[PDB]
Amino acid sequence: QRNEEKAQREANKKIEKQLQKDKQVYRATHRLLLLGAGESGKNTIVKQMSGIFETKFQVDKVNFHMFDVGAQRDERRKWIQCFNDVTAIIFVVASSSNRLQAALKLFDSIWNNKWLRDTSVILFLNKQDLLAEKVLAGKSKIEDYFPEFARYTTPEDATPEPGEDPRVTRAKYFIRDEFLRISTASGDGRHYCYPHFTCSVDTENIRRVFNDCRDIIQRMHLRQYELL
Amino acid sequence: DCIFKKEQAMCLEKIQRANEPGCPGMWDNITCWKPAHVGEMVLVSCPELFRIFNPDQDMGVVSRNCTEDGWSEPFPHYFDACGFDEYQDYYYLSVKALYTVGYSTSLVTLTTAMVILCRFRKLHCTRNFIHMNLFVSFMLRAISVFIKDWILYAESTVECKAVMVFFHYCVVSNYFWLFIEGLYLFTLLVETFFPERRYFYWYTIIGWGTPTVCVTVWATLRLYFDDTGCWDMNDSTALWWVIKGPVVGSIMVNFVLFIGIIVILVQKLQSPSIYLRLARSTLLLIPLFGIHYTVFAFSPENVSKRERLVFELGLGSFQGFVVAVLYCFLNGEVQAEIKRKWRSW
Amino acid sequence: HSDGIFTDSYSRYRKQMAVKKYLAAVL
Amino acid sequence: QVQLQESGGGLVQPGGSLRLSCAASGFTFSNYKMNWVRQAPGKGLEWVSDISQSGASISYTGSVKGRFTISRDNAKNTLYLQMNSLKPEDTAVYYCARCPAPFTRDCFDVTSTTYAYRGQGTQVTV
Amino acid sequence: SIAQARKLVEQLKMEANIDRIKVSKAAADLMAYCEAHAKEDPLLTPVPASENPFR
Amino acid sequence: ELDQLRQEAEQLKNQIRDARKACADATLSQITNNIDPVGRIQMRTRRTLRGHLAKIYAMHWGTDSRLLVSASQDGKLIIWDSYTTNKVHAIPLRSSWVMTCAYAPSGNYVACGGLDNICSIYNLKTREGNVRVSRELAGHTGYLSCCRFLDDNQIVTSSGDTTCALWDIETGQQTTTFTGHTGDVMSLSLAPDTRLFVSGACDASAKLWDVREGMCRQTFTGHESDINAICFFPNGNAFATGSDDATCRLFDLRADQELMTYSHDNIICGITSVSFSKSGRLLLAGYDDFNCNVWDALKADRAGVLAGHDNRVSCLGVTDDGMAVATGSWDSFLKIWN
Repeated sequence: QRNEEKAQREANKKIEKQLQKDKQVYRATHRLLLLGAGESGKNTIVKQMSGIFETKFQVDKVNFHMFDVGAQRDERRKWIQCFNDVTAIIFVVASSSNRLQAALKLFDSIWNNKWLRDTSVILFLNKQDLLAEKVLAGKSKIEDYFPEFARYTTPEDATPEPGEDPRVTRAKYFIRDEFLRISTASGDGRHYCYPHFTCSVDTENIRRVFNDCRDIIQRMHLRQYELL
Repeated sequence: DCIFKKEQAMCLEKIQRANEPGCPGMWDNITCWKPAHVGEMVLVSCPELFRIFNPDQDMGVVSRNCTEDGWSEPFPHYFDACGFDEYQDYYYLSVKALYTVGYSTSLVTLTTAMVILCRFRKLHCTRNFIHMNLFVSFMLRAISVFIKDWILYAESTVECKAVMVFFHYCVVSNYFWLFIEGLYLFTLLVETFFPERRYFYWYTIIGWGTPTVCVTVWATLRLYFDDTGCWDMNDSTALWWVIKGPVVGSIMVNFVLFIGIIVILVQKLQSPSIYLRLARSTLLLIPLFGIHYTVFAFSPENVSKRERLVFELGLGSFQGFVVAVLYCFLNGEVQAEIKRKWRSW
Repeated sequence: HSDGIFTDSYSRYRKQMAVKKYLAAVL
Repeated sequence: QVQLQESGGGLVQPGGSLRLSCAASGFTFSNYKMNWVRQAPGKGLEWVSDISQSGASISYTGSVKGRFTISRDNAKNTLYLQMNSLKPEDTAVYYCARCPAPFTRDCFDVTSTTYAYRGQGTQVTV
Repeated sequence: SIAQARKLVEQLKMEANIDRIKVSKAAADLMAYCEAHAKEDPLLTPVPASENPFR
Repeated sequence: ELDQLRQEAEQLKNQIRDARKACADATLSQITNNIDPVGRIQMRTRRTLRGHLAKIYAMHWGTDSRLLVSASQDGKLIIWDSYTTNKVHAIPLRSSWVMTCAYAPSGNYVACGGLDNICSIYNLKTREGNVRVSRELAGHTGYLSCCRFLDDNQIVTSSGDTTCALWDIETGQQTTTFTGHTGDVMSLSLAPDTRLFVSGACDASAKLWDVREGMCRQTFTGHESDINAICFFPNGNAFATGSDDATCRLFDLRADQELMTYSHDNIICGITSVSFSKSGRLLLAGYDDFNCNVWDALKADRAGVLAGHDNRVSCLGVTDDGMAVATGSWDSFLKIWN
């Protein structure tokens, strides 16, 4: 009957208006997946800025939405597919540790996933001060865990901070190169990795993720136009 | 018979009624004269029909003498000396055929590309909408050019003035949409965050309405001040500049935006092969933004008009075809969709 | 723009040719 | 169902050589990447090596690079592991894990506990 | 653990306790059920556009 | 000792395999070799639904075969009218990561859940006229993967903590828990009599559960990879499963063994959804390669392809009366075929 159709049309119009407002709100925010291990120290990063935890932070009046994994199991095979539309994956790894090989394998699995092929990864090599003091101590080596470290030299394009001995610079750049070796093996233009040497108490992490998200969006726009 | 010969007849009656002899006010197919004394020099100016030969310089030095029963003929060449020049068709015809061929090819290819884009629901985004608007602008330009050629040359009425206004509107709209392409891409690259603020609505308004204002102002100015012929000549420099100014402004602003986009692109490329990629990207960007218009944009029309027209028409009428083949048929997403649909069939 | 320049030039050329033919016929 | 059974292992003096074989049943062995996972006593699971579907790409962990070699023959549906110089810290339990999905390069959750497609494992001591 | 193995063997015993019918009988029953509802399947047999709500 | 129990379990599994082999002489394709094929099925899209923003994971038909429900990653739950394609309700969600939804048989309730490990129950017959959450079930550990209503007071849920649970809506407590799976339980289906229900986990095993006693009756192991979708045959004595090895398999409760597999060489992608028709002759299975396939259940021969989806198909459902089949996908579009 006509009145029933009129009522359904009115309800549809109201729902469509509300959905338009929700679309305008949704398109503004960027979703980020914070991934890491227990030793990675991502909890300190969250504190600086249930089953799943979310945090809302704004950088230059831009809304970001970061989703910590929360209280899930250690099997990420199935639930990792839900995050194929996020802007970037903030991969946090402790660089003072064999946890490093496990992190490398996890990064390789993420990078080669079919559903995650388009998604980009932001890499945080955390625990830099701990790694520095461990290397200065010299009790624990990296050559024993990684035999390739003996035949590795600091890249000529490296830009170490002043007052830093080459011993820790070479080690941290070796770890960064180990991650970039997996990063550049595949994903030729589909997605990119952005390594950053972040300390646990660094206040610039928000700026780093802001700039990396800007770069990711710019590269996606260029790729859509076939300019890149 | 035509109308320009009636102007002599228009002054025929006026002088024949005024004449009724020191010397009779005879009339020829050139001018209308006035009676005077016997042997007295009479100086008149050759009519506006002689002004078409020398628009830049104006003079009316024509003289005759009277006798007891008429006028002598001692200045036969003075009519040629007034306005007639002292001494092109192949060039004009070749250029005309060339841009007709180019516009036809561009129209066909753009129609195919527009059908392909509209038929796929997946290929529906803001970028493709701007591309569709640009394609429609090229189609309108080509149609207006064909109509104007048919009305003016193949066959002054009020209809042909409307054709002229529509033609000018189509051309200015195509130029403004070429500018809008670059403006939108620059906005996307610069203001990546909060990028969608109904910019499509404002861009459509400005692109399809800014030409309306300029063409209406130009038409009103022509109606009040210079309503000569079918409005197909631009003797008045200011009224021509009314149309021409926004076009060159759009060209220069689009060139600036193209430079900015190239700067951002080269910064992306050199992040921690590059020359080849930059050259390829620039070659793809040139037809989209109409960068080739910048070569002759600031040169005066007199300075090398021949090559200017040959280039910007013969090689500028294929711009629609080039942008259609580059951004629709050679597009990766469109090719993937086409092959997927073919496999489904 | 190029289309307007070409239209103006061609129309002026046709007008000049027509006036020249008219003058040749009458003179 | 999927059944992975390991072979070999035992007690060998340091510097000896050991051979590990894994017998696979219940699936097409030529469509899955294969893995070796070691569990040190008192520690968690650790990844050792992996081999592609056809054996083209082979990877090893750093601690055993150039000392352990892995091989597979799809005709007999068997996965191998060769040990050359058993250092004293190699004493652990070894499993021949399988990549969860076929025709893929990502092998998630292989080193995770309670993984479905893992064998009972063999104990090696030095 | 020992408890996990105990639960596994107990569950296996419980599952093995059951009895199974012949597979041919089950296949025949499935075939008969499918053939008894051939006329009642809108997707299997074409439906006139007048009756179809999604015309 | 662990070794003795391992050996005893191995020999018990061997005995079960021997019994299953002894209880099989002819395959399903060997007894239906004489029946006529259904022919090519030229199903085409009749309605298209374009209200969602992000990808679609779940949808459930109403018992009236007219209303519909859908959940998407933008935290939106939308109730459709399939006849007129008019949205009836739009329920915002507290958690935007939802992996399942269910529509109550009485039509008075709708449920959803996901990465928040919480099943939320919504009442559509509220007095205030505004749909609000009525009960939250927060006893699960891992992500909630699927949920199905038994009635307005009992709901069964399967989560990523390798357990299935039976809930009491009024009290909110977990009345009965089902354990035995060694992997993530991806989906479950309810028998027509609502006395038993099967569950497909990530360990390539399907288990038949008894709701009243809470124990596990049978276990079916024929797949090679993790199982994504499962659905009972309309007769109630069979069900079909879909895994990531590009194979759909049909099992039997009475014979306790596999009868038929639905595989093709050109198919190497995973399977996300499986459903039957009213008569059970047609088996519909959504695939990862952006399209669905229709399988003749009695002949294992493909009879139709529904290739109208741009992105991955993740959910599928057939109306109770069988008039139409709806298919959501990751491109935020629902297409109703017929």
